[PDB]
Amino acid sequence: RLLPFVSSEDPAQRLKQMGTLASALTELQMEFSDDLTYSSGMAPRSANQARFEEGGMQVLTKEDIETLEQCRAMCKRGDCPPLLVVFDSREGFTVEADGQIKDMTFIAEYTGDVDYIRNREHDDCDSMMTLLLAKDPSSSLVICPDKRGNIARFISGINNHTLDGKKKQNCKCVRYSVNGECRVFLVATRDIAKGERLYYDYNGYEHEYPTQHFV
Amino acid sequence: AARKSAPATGGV
Ligand SMILES: Nc1ncnc2c1ncn2[C@@H]1O[C@H](CSCC[C@H](N)C(=O)O)[C@@H](O)[C@H]1O
Repeated sequence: RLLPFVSSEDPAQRLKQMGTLASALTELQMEFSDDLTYSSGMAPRSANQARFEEGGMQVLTKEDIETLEQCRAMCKRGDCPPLLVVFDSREGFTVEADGQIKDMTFIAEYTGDVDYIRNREHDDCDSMMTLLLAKDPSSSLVICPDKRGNIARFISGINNHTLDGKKKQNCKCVRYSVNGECRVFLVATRDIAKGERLYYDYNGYEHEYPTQHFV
Repeated sequence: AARKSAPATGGV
């Protein structure tokens, strides 16, 4: 079952954490957005229907929905998860734990503008994320945090080409149906210590992300 | 395009 995150107790530390995110967003010319956003110029909210997912989509349970809403409310009142955005010479911006994060803890929703994959065929963004994979490829959707987004777009991925790379993975990106809509969330897959860098698998489903050069 | 992706079944 999903567990809510435990925000750092010192308010100064939460301030620092949010500051590191604000500066990274600024560097990438982005605004902060902790929800999926829709528009008629791209993909209307009505296109996001989990029943369109080829082969079906797992449904988030009432209990885990309650936990998701607790976490969302915490973020809005200023209790963010204990995470620091830090520049790394090899990886660029990366995300690391700034407090303990237990196995099964909700980390973040992957947010940004939602759009049709067919509309992003020629897009250079390095942070596109699958939202809905439909039988008809012209109905499939992607999340694009190129203009708006949150901390999730800064999390690193593993090298899918090395025997040792999977050993680094300490969280997982999953897609769940919530009130009938697709949603993408990140969850810890083991206990994570302070200072530890977060990594998930960019190629969970489709293998559309090149990682042979990753550290 | 380069696209990250996640499963829609199988839990965590
Ligand atoms: N394990 C890894 N090793 C090296 N680079 C990585 C990496 N994981 C992610 N990255 C970098 O991060 C990109 C994904 S978007 C993640 C945020 C990015 N590091 C940034 O500075 O904005 C990848 O294209 C790659 O350039």
